[PDB]
Order: sequence, then C-alpha cells, then structure tokens
Amino acid sequence: MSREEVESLIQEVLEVYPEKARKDRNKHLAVNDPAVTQSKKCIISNKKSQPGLMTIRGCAYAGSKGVVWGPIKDMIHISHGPVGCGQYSRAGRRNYYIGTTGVNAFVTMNFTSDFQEKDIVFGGDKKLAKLIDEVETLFPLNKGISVQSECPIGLIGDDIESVSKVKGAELSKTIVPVRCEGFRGVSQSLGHHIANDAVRDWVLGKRDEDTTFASTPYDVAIIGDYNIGGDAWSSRILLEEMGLRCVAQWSGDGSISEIELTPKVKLNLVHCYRSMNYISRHMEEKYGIPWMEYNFFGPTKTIESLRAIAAKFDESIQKKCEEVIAKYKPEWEAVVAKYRPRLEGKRVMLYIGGLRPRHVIGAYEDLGMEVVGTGYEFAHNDDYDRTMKEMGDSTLLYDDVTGYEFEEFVKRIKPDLIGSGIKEKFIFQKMGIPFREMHSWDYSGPYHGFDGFAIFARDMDMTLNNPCWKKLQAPWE
Amino acid sequence: MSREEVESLIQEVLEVYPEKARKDRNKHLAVNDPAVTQSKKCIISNKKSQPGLMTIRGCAYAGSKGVVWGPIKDMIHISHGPVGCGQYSRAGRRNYYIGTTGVNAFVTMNFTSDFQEKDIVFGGDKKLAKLIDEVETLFPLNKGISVQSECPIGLIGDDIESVSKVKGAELSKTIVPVRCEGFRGVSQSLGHHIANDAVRDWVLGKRDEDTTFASTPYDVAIIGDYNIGGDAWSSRILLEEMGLRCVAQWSGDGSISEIELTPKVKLNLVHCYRSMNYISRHMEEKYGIPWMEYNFFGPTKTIESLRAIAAKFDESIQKKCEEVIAKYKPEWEAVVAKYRPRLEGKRVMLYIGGLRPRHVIGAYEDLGMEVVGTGYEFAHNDDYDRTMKEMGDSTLLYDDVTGYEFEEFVKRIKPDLIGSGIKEKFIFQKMGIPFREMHSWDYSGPYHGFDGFAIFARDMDMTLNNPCWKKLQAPWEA
Amino acid sequence: SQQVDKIKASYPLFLDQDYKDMLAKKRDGFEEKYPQDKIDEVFQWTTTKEYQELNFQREALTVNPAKACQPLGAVLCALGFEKTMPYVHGSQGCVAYFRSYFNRHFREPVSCVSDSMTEDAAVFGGQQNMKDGLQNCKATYKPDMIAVSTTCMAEVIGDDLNAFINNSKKEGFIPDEFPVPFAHTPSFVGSHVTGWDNMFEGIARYFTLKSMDDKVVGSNKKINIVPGFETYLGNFRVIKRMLSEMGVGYSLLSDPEEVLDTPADGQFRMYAGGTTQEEMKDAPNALNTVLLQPWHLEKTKKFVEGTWKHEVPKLNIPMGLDWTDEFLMKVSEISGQPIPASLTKERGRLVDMMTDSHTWLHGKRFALWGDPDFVMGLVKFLLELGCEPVHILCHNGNKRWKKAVDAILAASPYGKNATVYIGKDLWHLRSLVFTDKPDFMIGNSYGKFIQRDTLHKGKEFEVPLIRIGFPIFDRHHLHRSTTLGYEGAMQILTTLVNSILERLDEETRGMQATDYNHDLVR
Amino acid sequence: SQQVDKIKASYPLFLDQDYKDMLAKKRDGFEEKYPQDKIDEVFQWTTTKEYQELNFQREALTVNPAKACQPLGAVLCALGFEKTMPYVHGSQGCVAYFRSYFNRHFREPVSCVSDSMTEDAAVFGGQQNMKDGLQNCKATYKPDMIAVSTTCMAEVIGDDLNAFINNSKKEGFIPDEFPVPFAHTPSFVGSHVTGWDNMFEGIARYFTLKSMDDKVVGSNKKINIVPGFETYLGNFRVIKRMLSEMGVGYSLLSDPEEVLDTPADGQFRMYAGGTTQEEMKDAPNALNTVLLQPWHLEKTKKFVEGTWKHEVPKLNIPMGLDWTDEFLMKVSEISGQPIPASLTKERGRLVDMMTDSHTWLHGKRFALWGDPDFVMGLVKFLLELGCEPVHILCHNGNKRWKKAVDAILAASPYGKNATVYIGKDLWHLRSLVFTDKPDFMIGNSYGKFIQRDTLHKGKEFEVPLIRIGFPIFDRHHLHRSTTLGYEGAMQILTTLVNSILERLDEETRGMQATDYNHDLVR
Ligand code: ICS
Ligand code: CLF
Ligand code: CLF
Ligand SMILES: [Fe+3]
Repeated sequence: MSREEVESLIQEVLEVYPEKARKDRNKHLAVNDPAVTQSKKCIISNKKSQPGLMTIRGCAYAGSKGVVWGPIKDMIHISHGPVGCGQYSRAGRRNYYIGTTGVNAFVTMNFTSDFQEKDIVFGGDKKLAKLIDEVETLFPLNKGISVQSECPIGLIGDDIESVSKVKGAELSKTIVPVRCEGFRGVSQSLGHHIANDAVRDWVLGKRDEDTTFASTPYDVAIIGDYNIGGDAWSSRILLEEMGLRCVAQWSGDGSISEIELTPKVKLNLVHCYRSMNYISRHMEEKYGIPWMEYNFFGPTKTIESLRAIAAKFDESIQKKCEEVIAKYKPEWEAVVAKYRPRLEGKRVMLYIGGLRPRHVIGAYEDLGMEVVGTGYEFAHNDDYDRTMKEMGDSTLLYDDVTGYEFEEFVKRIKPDLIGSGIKEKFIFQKMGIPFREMHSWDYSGPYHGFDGFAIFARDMDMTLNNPCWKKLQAPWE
Repeated sequence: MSREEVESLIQEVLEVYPEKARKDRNKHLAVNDPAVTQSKKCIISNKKSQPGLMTIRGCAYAGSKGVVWGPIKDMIHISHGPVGCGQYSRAGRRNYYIGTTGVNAFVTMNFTSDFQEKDIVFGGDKKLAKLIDEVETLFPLNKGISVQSECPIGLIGDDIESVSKVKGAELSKTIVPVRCEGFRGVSQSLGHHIANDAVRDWVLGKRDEDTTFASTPYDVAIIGDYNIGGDAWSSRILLEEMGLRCVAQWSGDGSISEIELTPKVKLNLVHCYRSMNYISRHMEEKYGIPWMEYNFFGPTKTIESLRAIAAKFDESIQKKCEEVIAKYKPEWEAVVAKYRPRLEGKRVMLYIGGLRPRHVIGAYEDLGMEVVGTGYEFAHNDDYDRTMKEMGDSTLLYDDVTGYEFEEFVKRIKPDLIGSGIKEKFIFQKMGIPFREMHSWDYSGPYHGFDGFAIFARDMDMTLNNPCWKKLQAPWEA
Repeated sequence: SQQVDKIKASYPLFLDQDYKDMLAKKRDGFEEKYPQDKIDEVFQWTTTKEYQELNFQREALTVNPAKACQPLGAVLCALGFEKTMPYVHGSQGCVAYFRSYFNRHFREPVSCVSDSMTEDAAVFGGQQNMKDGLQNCKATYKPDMIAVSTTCMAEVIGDDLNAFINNSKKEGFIPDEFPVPFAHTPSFVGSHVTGWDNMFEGIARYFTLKSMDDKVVGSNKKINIVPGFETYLGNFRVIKRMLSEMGVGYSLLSDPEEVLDTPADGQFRMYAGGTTQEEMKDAPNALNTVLLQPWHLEKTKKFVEGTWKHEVPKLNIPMGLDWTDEFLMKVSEISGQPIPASLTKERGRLVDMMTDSHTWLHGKRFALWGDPDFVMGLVKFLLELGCEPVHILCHNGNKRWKKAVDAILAASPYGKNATVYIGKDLWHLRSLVFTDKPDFMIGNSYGKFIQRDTLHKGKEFEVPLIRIGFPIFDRHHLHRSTTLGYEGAMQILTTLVNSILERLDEETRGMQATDYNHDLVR
Repeated sequence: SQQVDKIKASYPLFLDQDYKDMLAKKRDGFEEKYPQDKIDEVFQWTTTKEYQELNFQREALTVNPAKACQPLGAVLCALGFEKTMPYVHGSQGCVAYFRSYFNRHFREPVSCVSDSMTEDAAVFGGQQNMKDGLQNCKATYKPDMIAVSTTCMAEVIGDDLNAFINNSKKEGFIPDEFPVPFAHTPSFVGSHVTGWDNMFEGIARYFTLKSMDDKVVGSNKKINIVPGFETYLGNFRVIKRMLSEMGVGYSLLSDPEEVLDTPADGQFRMYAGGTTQEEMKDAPNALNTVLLQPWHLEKTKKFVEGTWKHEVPKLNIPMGLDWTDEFLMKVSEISGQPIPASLTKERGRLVDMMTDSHTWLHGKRFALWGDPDFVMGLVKFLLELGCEPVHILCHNGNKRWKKAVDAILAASPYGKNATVYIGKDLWHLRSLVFTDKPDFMIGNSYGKFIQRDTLHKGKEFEVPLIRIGFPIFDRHHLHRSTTLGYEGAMQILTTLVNSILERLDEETRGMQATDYNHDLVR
C-alpha cells in the first residue's frame, strides 16, 4: 500500500465517527515516515480515550499493581478497595518467579481489603491497619507490603500514607502506599510513573548509608524486564555469560532486596523504557548510575545490544561478549534456516502496550517477516520517536486504536499475522487471520535472547502455518 | 414364603418352557430342607445346559485358564487357538499378585497363538513350537509355560502334549499342556478338574526326590484361594498370626515354586472345595497330607475355621489362635455394631459359581441378613449337600438358573439385595433392586477374614442403603 | 541453549543446568532469601489447625477471594440481549478487566465499552462522558440498545444515571426513542451476581414499567425464564431444549448463548442472537416467570411479582435429579403441558448412571465453592449421589442462603459432616482442606493453587481439583458443558466418577508397589 | 487391622506394615523370586531397541492383542434389530465371554443365547442343539427374530447353518415364517468387525435376496445408513440428528442405541428400539446406501451393490472436519436436500475450537490403535489439528487399508514421522512407545498397562493414555461419547487439549521447582 492509499484508508475509517471523535482520532493515526525524528509532527499520543469507542487501554492500577509492583515476589501487595480489581488482575500476567507461594512469595495471590458499603461511607484506614496486622500474623515471612489504591480510595478521602507510616514504624516493616487509583491518568502509563515514584520514595533509598555490599566493576541491574514467561532469565543468562553480575531484576522475579541494592550497580540496562525511564533517570541524577536501553528480541538486536553493553566495560567483557556471540551463532542460525523459509515475506500488524510494538520488529525481520502496521495503547511521543526509524516506509501507525479502527485496518490491509492482546485475539481468529498474543506470549515463551528466539520462531510458524486457517470456509459455500 | 408357595412359584415359572426344557429344568430347582443330607433327592446338578436358555455358565477354558492356571504369576499361559478366548478373559478376574508385569509376572497379559485359517487347516503344532521359542526369547525370566487349549485345538487333532514334551526337554523348562477345550464338560467345573490333573501330572511331582526344603511341623498350604481383591493375603495374615507357616497359595499370588513345595506341608487348607478337591485328594493319597475345608467369610465362620485349624496342631498354635481371636474381636464387633442395625432383616438372593453361594451365608447372617435364595452355576451334588444345612428352611435353591428363571424368581421373592455376576448386575439394577457383584467383589474387597469383613459390611451397606434406589420412579408417573 | 529439532518452552528450558546455576547464584547473592528450613517450617505451620484458627479470625484481610464485582455480572446480563452493547459508566480499566476475564473464560470476543471517566470527572461528574460515550458508541458500533452499568468511581461520586441519560437524549446526543436501560452496580455491594440481578431488573423496568396498562397475565401462553449469572452455554441450551420437548412456549430473557458461541467462518459478528426488545416488552403477558437462580435474583423477583403480577414459583436451581424433577413438574403445572416420554427416559438414564457409579461415588468427601445457587445445586446433587460435601464455601453467600443449605444438609444422612461457610475466601478453604482433608475439590481454576499447596505437603495430602464453575482459565472449552437438568447431572456425575477413577489409577500405577490394584475393570 | 471409621479396601490396606512384612516373608521364603537387580536389568532390556528388534521378529506369538473374534461383532450387529435375540451356535463359554465384555464396556444388560454345543456335538454336529435352542429361545424370551452366528467349534466341525435352520423349521421346532437370519463367523478369520459385517450381510440377504423383483431404487426417498461395529451410542445419535437436521429421510440399519441405553425405571427391558424388519425389507427401495465404516463393511458393500443395485458412495468415516464435510455433501447430493444453517454453524464452532486450541495441540506426537476406520478417522483428525500420529497400530488392518492410511499421511506435512503397523499387538506398541516416545497414547483400556510400564522407566518416560475406542473398562459412561461428525470432533478435540493441559499442570505442580510455569491461564 502506498502512502496515499493508507491516508485514504484512514479517512474512510474515520468517516463513521461523530465530528468530535473523528477530529480527535485523526491525530492518533499516521503513515510512517522513517526520516521523521519528531513524531509529534505526525502522531499524537498519551491523551484521553474517547468515550464509548471500546479502547484497549487499562488503568493506572493495572500499570502499577499489575505491571511494576506485582512481580516483586517477596512482597505482599494489597489491592486496597473493592474485590473486583484484585480479582481480575490475579495471576493474569505471566511475570515468572521462583519461590514458595503463600510462604515467602506472593505474586499469584490476591490480597485485598474487599471494601464494603460501610468502608466507602466511613473510610477504610482502620480497616487498612487491621489488614496490615492480619497480614503480619498470617504471612510472617513477607519482606514488605505495598498498598495499591483502587478508584474509591482517592475519592473517599482515605489517607493511606499516614497508615503506612504509622504501621511501618510500629512493625519495622517497609509499607509502600501507591496512589494508583484507576481514574488517574489516561492509561497504565501513569500507573508506571506512580509506581516508579513509590519505589523511589519508599524502597530505593533504604540502603543509602549502607556500605556492606561488595561491589564489582561489572555490576549491572536489569530495569523494566518483567520475566514474562521467563524473559528476564533468558536475558540474565546471556548477561552473566558475558562476565557481568546482574545484581537486580526490575521487577520480574524481583525481590525487594535487589531493588534496594540497585543503587550500588555500575550500569542500568533498561528494557522497557516506557515503564522505568523515570526511576532510571532518578538513579542517574542521584547515584550517578548511567542507564542504557537494550533490545533482546531476535538475534540481530540481541547481538547489537550485547556489543553495546560490553562497550561500556573493559576489554575482558568485550572478549567474553564475542565468545557468547560465537557460541550462540549456530543455534539461532539453525533456527533461522529452519523457520525463515516458512515465514519469509509474511506481513504482520502489531498492537501492544508501550514497548513491544517497536521492540519485536527486529525479531520479525530476522525471520523475513515485514511489519506493515504497528501501534501503542499508551506510549508517549518519545516511544513513537524511537518507533519511526524501526518501521518501514508507508506503514501504518496507530495510537490508542479503537476496536472498530483496528478491525477496519485489518480488513483493508489483510495481514498474514496479528500480534495483540487477549481482547483482540478471538475477534481476529474468527476473521480467519492467525493471531499471536504479544503480551502473554500465548502462554509460551520466553522470547528474549537466543533461547527465546527459537521459541518465538516456532510459535510464529505454528500459528501462521496452522492447517486450521485453511478450513474456515465450508466447502458447500 | 412357605414351601407350598415356593413350589407353586417354581411350577408357574416352568410353565413357559417347552416340554423337554421344562422337564429338565424341574430337576434343577428345589425348596431347601435343612434336614436333608443327600441333596440328590431334591436337586440335580452338573448336567448339560439346555440350549437357547441364556445360561450364565462358562466353559472348561474359563475354569482352567481363567481360574486355576491364570493366577500363577511367574508362569506364562498361552491361550492356544484364536484370539477371542484370551482377549475376553484378559485381566477380567481380580486374582491379585505381587510382581513386575512383563518381566517376572504375567497374570494380566494375554499370550495367544492367534490361530488363523491356515492354522486350522494344517494344524498349529509347529506354530506352538515357534511360539514357545519366541516366549523364551522375549520373556527370559518366566519360570514355566502352560498351554491352555481353546475349542479348535481338540477338534483339529493338534498334539500339544508331544510339543510340550519336546520343547520342555530342549529348553529344560516346565511346559504344561492343558486340554481345557471349551466344548469339554458342561461348565467351568471340568476346567477345574482338567487344570488339577495338569498340575498333578506336570508340576506337583517336580520335587519328589528333593529334600533340601526345611520343613516345620506348622507347614500349611492354602489351596483354592485365588486372592480375589487380596482375599488370600487377608487369610494368610490370620494364618501366620496363628503361628503357622503358609508355604503355598493355590493359586492367587501363587508361584510355581510354592506349588512344587506344597507336597512338603503338614496340612492343606482348602477354601474352594469345588475347584481343588481333586488335587487335595491326590496329595492326601500320595504324600499323606491331610486336607480340611475352612471358611473365612465373616467373623463367626472365621473364628470357627481358625479354631478347627488350630485343633490340628499342638497347644502353642491353639494359644496363638486364641490370642488372634481376642485381638480381632473388638474390630469386627465394632463393624457389626456400626453396620448390622443398617442391614438387620434384609433378604438376599445369591447366584454364584461353585463355592461362594454357601460360603458367604455366614458373613451375611453375621450382619443380621437372611439369605432366602441361593444357587450355583456349576456345583456338584456334594456342594449342594454342604449347602442344605447352611440354607434356611423353605428357601429357594437353583442350579444352572436361566436368565428368565432368575428374573421371575426375583420378581416374586423381591429380595432387598442380589449377589451375582456381571451378566445379571445391570438387569437387576434396572429393576430397582440393589446388586452386589459376588465374583469380583464389585472391584472392592478383600472379603476374607476380619479385614475383609469390614469391607464386606461397608459394601453391603453402601449398596443396599444407597439413595439412588429411592429414585427410580419419576414423581409424575408416583 | 536450544536444540532446533526439540525447542523447549520455559518449562522445561529453565530446568537446564546452566539456568539452575544462574537462578541459584541470583538467589544466594541478591535475593536475601529466607533459609529453606525456615520456609519449610512456615509452610508446615500454615498447614496446621493453629494457623487455621488464626486464619478464620480475619476481619479486614481477604486472601484469594471467590467472587467478582457487580459490573461484570451486569455486562454478562447485558450481553444476553439482541444487538445490545454493554456500557459501563466509569473508568476504562474496569472494562478492560471485564473483557479480559470473559475472554479468558469463554475464549470468545466480548464487546463492552466505557466512557473513560478520568480525574476531570472525579469532581464535576461524568455527564459529558455519558453524552459523548452514548453518541460515539451508537455511531460506531451501531447497537439497537445500550445497557448502562457503573464502576465504583461513578457510584462513589454519585453520578445520576437516569438524569445523565435523560440529558443525553434531551440534547440530541442519542435519539429519544433509543433504548438505554441502566442500573447502578456498586462493586462494594454484593458481587457479580448482584450486578447481573441489578442489570436485568433495570432492563425489565425500562421495557415494562410504564406500559403495564394493556398487559394481561398469561395472554401469550409463554413462560418467562430468567437464567441469572450463567457461564455454561450448555445450561441455556439444555433449558431451551427441555422446554421445547415439553412443547412449552417460553421466553429466555437475557440469552447470551449465541453471542458467546459465534462460528469461525471468516467474519466477526459483534452481535448474535439474544433476547429481543419485543420479547422483553411482551414479558408481562406470560403465564409466569421462572427464576433459574433465585438466590441472586431477589430484586428481579420483587419487580416481577410487584409489577408484572406474576406468581413466581418457589423453585430451586434445576440441578440434579430431585430439583430437575420439581422444575419440570412446576413447568408442567404452569403451562398445562404433560412431561413427555423423552424426558422420562432421560431421567431414567440418569438414574441408571447413578446406579452404575454409586459404588465409586459413595462416601467421597468434597470441598466446593462458587455462586450460591450453583453451590447449593451441587450440594444437593452430591447428597443424591451418596457423596459427602464436607466443606461448602460461598464467598458471596448470605445468612438466609446458609440457613437453606443447612436445611438441605440436615435432610440427608450424608450431610452430617458438612459445614457451610459464607464470607470466607480460598485461603480459608486452603486451611480447611489441610486440617480436614477431603477427597476432592470442586471449584474454579483458582483452586488449582490450593491443589499445588496440598501436593507440597505430600502426595498423600494432595487434594485434586475438579473444575466446575466460573471462571475456568486453565482448561479449554469447558464453558460448553452443562450443569442444569438431567443432561447436566449426567455430565457432572461422569466428571466426578472419572476423576475418582483417574486418581485411583494414579495411586495404583506403581509397579510391584501398588499396581496389584491397577484393575482393568472398574 | 481395620479402623471402623475409615475402612481400607485392598488399596491401601495391603500397604500396612504387617501386610508388607507378610508379603516379604512369602516372597523370600517360597516364591524363589529373581533378585530385584535382575528384574530391573530385564525391564531395562525390554525398554531398548534391541528388544524391539527381537519383538518385531515375532511370527507365532501374539502378546496383548488389540482385537476380538467375529461372533462378538456378530452379536453387536444382531442387537441392533428390533426384538432380535443374538444366537451363537456353538459352545456357551463364548457367549458368556461376549456378554461379560459388552456388559463391562456398556454397563448395560446384554442378551445373547447359546445352544451349548458339547463333546456330544463334536462328532455328530449340533443339529439337535440348533433345533432345541431355537425352540427354547423363542418360547422363553419371545423374540421377533433370532440372528444366528457361530463359534469356532461349530466352524471347525462344519455345521451347515442353513440346513440346520431349515430342518428346525421343517420339523416344527420353530414356525416357517419366523425370521432366522444366519451368518458364519469363524473366529480364526478377521476380527470382531468381520463378524459384524458377516452378520449384517446375512440379515440383509435373508430379508431382501428373494424379493428383489418388486424393488425400485430410490422409491422411498430414503438413504440407508450402515454404521458397522460401533460402541459409541453418541455416534448413532449424532448421525441420526445430523440427518434429521438436513430433513433427509434415512433408515439406520442395525441401530442398537436404544437397547444399550435403557432407562432404570423399575423394569428390565430385554428389547428396546432397533431396526425393524419392515425397514430391512424396504431397504432396497432407498435412494442409496451409505456405509459409515467402509473398511470392515466390504461384504456388505458387495451385497448392497450387487443385489440392491445401490451405487454406494466412496466415503470415508465421517470423522473430523474434512470427512464430515464430505459425508454431508454426499448426503446432500444423494437426497437433494441442502445443508442447513445449523450444520454450517456447528462446523464453524468446531473450527473456532480448533483455532482456540491449535497452539497447545500443535506438534504433539501420538501413538494410537483401534479398528481400521476409527483409527483412520482419528489419524485424519489429528493431521487436521496439526498433531503428529507417530505410531498408528491396527491389529486387524490389512495391506490396502495401510496403503490408504499411508496416502492420507503423505498428503499432510504432519504425517512425515508417522508409521503404520498392521498385524502388530500392544507389546509391539509398548516397544514403540519406549524406543520412540510419543507425547500421548490414544486407545482402549489395555493401553493403561503400557502407561504403567512407561512410568516404571521414569516419570519423564511416562506416556499417558487417552481413552478413545473399544473397550473402555476402567472409566464410567465413556460409551456415551461421540466420535463422528462435528460433535464428535469437538469432543475429541476437548479431550486431547485438556489431556495435554492436565499433563502440563501435573508436570508444573512442584512448588519452587517447576511451578513457575503453573499458569492460571492456558
Ligand atoms: S511494562 Fe508495559 S501492555 Fe513495558 S504495561 Fe504492559 S510486560 Fe505490554 S508492551 Mo501487557 S510497556 Fe511490559 C507491557 Fe510493554 S503488561 Fe507487558 S505486554 S514491556
Ligand atoms: S479503573 Fe482500575 S480496574 Fe477499574 S475499579 Fe478503578 S482501579 Fe479498579 Fe475494580 S471493583 Fe470492579 S473492577 Fe472497577 S468496578 Fe471497581
Ligand atoms: S467355549 Fe471357551 S471361550 Fe468359547 S472358543 Fe471355546 S474355549 Fe474359547 Fe474363543 S475365539 Fe471367539 S471366544 Fe469362542 S468363538 Fe472361539
Ligand atoms: Fe447402565
């Protein structure tokens, strides 16, 4: 499709909207120009969703509790408010961890204050204090408590900060109040920011005056990798094979202790810029720790990232990096030789949250696949700035796409594969188009690193070339 | 019902038969008279089944392969002939054993020659020899082979005895040819007799000149217990708690070695008289080993049997018997106290093969339950002689009962519970009458001994008092 | 490392020696993990009766609840009407979660919209959000009806749904004649089933309250059927099939069966089937209204009896033999149609299966949880089977429902060792299955975690989970099953007896150790 | 010892210490058992490729066959006709075994009689047995028809069924007009399916051969359906339902569905339903005859084409998507009825389930066995699902069937690693699943033993069994399932995907070891 045809498609799709909705949505759809570096000249992002248009965006509670704080395994996270928010987000995200659940790890459990009408009418601060006492009684091995606010908390005037302070002083426990009420912001992005601020204010500076940790020149932290299907472990094995010491993982399979030890590392390796750039900038400005973005999706991006990371250290790390690359070259070369012929030339459209719509493009291109449309639920304009040079010319870019918009774009473009979330999977499967869940990896993975690339290629081949896609038309119709 | 009522019921049921079938079947139905000791004056048994009347009887192959030889665990049993007989009898009988199946134990496996048309036309002796060689190759840890003949073997003129002799001499292996063709005899009973004769002729005398086994005065052999759901183990624990040494078990969880060691024991304890009285009499006449019948169904019969067995030995065995009885008294007394109130006064009709129809009566009576009708598939007249004194007065006795006869008797008598096989279970369950499988114990058990009695009482209560039996009539049809 | 011929997913890729060593290094160097002996000691403590006493003393903390919030049930109810868009006035995160939950349970598209209420509306309210959302939804997705529920934010700030919708119609954002039924669904009251009840009552009120003058009870020869919160498509199908066999005219109000089972034929159908607006308008003319799940249809019952003047029969959920019989007899009495021979034969076949499987089912002990009507129907059926429902948990149950279930248990000798808990979550149930171990658990996918915990104590302490209820996330296409009627009773019986037999086969599969009981025939 | 409050059955009663000690004493004193190290060495040897080479060199020995004998299938076919008594001329042990086999699979009464041929008939034949048996059976059980098959004894002796039955009618033992169809069913030829074919051909010939003069093809607007040896009641039901939805007149010849599913209502029904004699007499007037399982209906096909002059379509078993589509299109062509929207929606829903479960089903390796048509349909459906049927065993298959299955495998990329074996038993399959391990086994209950063996090698070597086929003895009410059509395809798909998910849940249930992959959502 040429640029003019994509623009005409955008206008035709927007034709159905009322004037206000059409005017707003025209600013969130664009035709990619790779030469453009200031994406605000072509697309607008991080705005309010239009009412009643079936957006895919979540809330600030999802961005804070479900994304940042939830993966931290040795901490207990209280969904403060009614039962629904905690129930729907319980174990829905595959942020993998190692631990004994209910004893020393609590990721897949749902702790909630289960607000009733009386809690709404008279407040829930006393209930929160009693809940903290009961948590301490029944889960003595927890190493900290976070209180993730749901919508009613900020509307009824509850003061969770004072409760957190008093109970933390009384029990000598880290209690982190997070004001992640769902109505705040426009998406999960403000949840990321609020969670980062809570980490900064209540956890990160805990060992500022502690010098007992033995630091090495090769100390790195992994920031913004949430171990989806073990992605962070696949990245960590490569980083440690390179001679580096991964002190912390933020926050997949993460403990509060390594979060507290993060200010001691020599380098910060940020995978998800969108969710953790705030804390990365804070650590750079306070402790002087440099941070760099890296990409471990596909062999090409993985090799480039490994070389860039090793360039931040001495020659021994560079030699170990070359050794790692040489060791893993035959494996991913065999993966390419097996699967690229089955996937060469296939066109894919993506719609994921805030990092992956641009991060997984290199992995698709390593298999000979072309990304023709991409978009974000909640990315900012810096994410689109990074996205311009990764996307092909005259490709489609969408921000906070509506269900109708995505369906019409898919109808016109007709991609061979779609990568999006669970709320689009069955829609596009019923349309006869192979679909890959790009949030949960379709309960597969990991996809990061060389080990993840084999799984990624196998999954793309198994879904794109499945026989079921050739059977949707009845032979008598 | 009175005696006249039972006689009238018998005549009314027989009314439907043709003259020949009615005349034959009139001799196989009787009203019990406990004072009668010669049952042939009232009932006739061990005769040919009437054609086309849906008998429950099996064949001689079932009585030999499925009953006697099959439980022997370290031996490989070849169903010689077409595939059907071995396939239908594979693992259908719960003769329990301990072993590694396919390596040193082979009870639940189906070995067959799988006769084709060419084997029928030209014989299968060469095929049998090749099969024996292949068995030796693929199952080196087998301690013996038996060849159970199916129907075509005796009709095509195959000589399995010569093949067995030649291959046994060549391989230094015990190969037992059993002429248990299904058409022989009238039921599984001749299968029992043929299997006993094969044991006598090919296995039992193997260690006649061997004296290395160290015998003790308290050596007993359990004969005719096939470990159905572990019944033989439940009996054995009681016998060994009594100070006795159980050298052999025939044939549930049985090995060929203990069969060969049986002629060294001091006493034979026969549970199933019907299936192993032949070998018991042979051992008595040859080795001078006395044999005695015992009953381990229910606490009363178990205690009586234990005392009778201990009376065959010295005073130490009797003292140990009293200790065992005292130890187990509270357990079965608690079982009775729990379950008899739920079962007192319930009436039972039984139809099983050749031993149990009279053996389980004491266990039923220990729970306050009355057996009003009993019968056998293939018992002889000595079994009925033993059955007369166990059955109540004016109770119904049936030999080789037909499906129609059993259904009509159950319709008229209306028992609270029926104990029979798998071919009657669903018939009587659809009639709204609780049913207990008295062959396989409804995949439960064991029922022997005190541990078995607990399970027996629990099972009878769970089936007789199940809520499902109160729901067969739809409320719009009460 | 990966072998291209046999690629490993996370399991068992992370069981490789290099990954194990890296994980051990991470744990020993930076996690500051408690010693394994302390972890084992604390786990053993959590399995004890003292821990259970501490656990049941909870007043403020809820751990692993067994319920959802009202707008989820409101959305499910709204999905049951023809070309109807569920519209949740409030914040969009709620709608994202509702859609994800239903997508994971049904493996189907779930259409629902939000008006995306933000901090701006947290003070002035969401009137403008309501106007713009109604206009945008109608223009874009073209529904014939928009059924409006609320999130907790809108309930807390006190948005007037009626006034907002009336203003939307007055200013021309939506046509005046366009149907916009609404219901307040506060998430801090009740649970998802309460939301279903509120949404259905709102829709029925919207369509019938102001036009009762011309209604005559029983003038259309039909029976209204209100299923309630139902996530088994087979239940809708079996109710419709059974009513069709009897030749009984019926109207299934809120029928989401079609829209939750659309075919994959190359096109996406946002709407499919559902109760029509004409059916809802004509509902007061029915002979009577039957509530399939009366214990969360109380507001609907009040409206139907007080406004439609329908003498709603006192019927339990048609689960199991006795209650299916009672439902069929009541339907026959209301409609005048005799119960046909096909249904009698079906009942007889269910009884035959009961007699076939009673030996394996007898005496088995069960811990179960779920919604009140489903739980009480399951308890009744288990009592009919001779099973023992030792633990009966209903997080969203009330005292009257508990009294009714206690009355049901007292009527059966198999309810002697049964205890009913209301307001207890799955951590309470974990304590119960540790201290008073049942044979099996019946519940939704969350119970899988409990099973894991029991297996951590030992194989002999493991309590296997039987997945019946909502939501089921870790198995495929179980939402197609049936739990109502004779068909549902047979399906439940088969599942129970075969779970028992599978467990017995697993326990007796050890060669030369327990395989003496590895019977071919069971 | 037993505790009255918790009574132990054999498992785990015999795991008590006293029983363990007694068993150890028995083994050490009198069993002369091989040392455990030797037993382990021999087992490990039996798991190897050298043992497989020795095992596949067998020429005379058969171990654990996967087939039965002809009269079993003859009895099953005879049971499908109205008020018909199966009558097996020969020895009674065969009939006892047939009845026990069918009772255990169906958990239902199975009526069948024998004439009890003994040593007396071994020389002179069983003519008197035939006369007396026919008279007694007709007088006692009052059937409208007696369908006569044979045991191996009668076949070896050479009894003339036709002459014996004619003499029985001539001497007045049975009336001349009483229908007594017969078939020779030698157990040393073919298998049970061959017996079904022979019995059906005998019945059809008896009712139609001598009255073909007045028959006109297609004059009753019906299609004959011959199901063959079928032990899933759901298959009969689904074929009848699908033909009814299309509005296609049909006659299901040999329909045993009613008599194998009688209700438990307080009375025993020896006979129920079945194909009527009028239906069989009118069969040549049908438009065409469709054979559901053509690979064991070859004699029936020859009779139908040569005598009824029906152009029997070349159709595979209607299993899975493509073959169900072909069956429906052929039925539409023959009858002139279009395929309705309900069947199209059902097909679309099956495709939707396929798309939902393809990720879990893809690449899974299977060993399967059973009857030729069932096995071929299962292989076809597995190929449609993206699965790999690595081992395909059919003990009663022939070379032409193997060629057809090889052609099916070559047409799919997922059949690359598949091998078809004919004349091999389950010991061969045990060797195959040890040396070339699949993910799962699909077959009857006998495969459970194979699973045990694999578990003895190790948990990582265990091959779980998925119970589809005949006979299923260790589970309850699986005979009610469906394997044909879209409904059967959905049931099979659900079983397969949920077996995979159950195995994955079992493998990831270890706390702090593998439970990182114990996902709530799959
Ligand atoms: S945190 Fe973000 S929506 Fe960066 S909220 Fe979301 S586990 Fe997505 S594109 Mo789900 S900004 Fe992570 C994300 Fe990306 S939950 Fe995961 S997949 S890389
Ligand atoms: S936007 Fe986000 S998910 Fe929504 S409530 Fe707000 S924090 Fe939570 Fe919660 S209980 Fe249910 S799901 Fe809501 S209506 Fe309230
Ligand atoms: S009375 Fe007995 S069971 Fe009958 S054959 Fe004879 S030994 Fe055997 Fe065998 S293969 Fe089938 S089941 Fe028979 S027809 Fe022959
Ligand atoms: Fe049955």
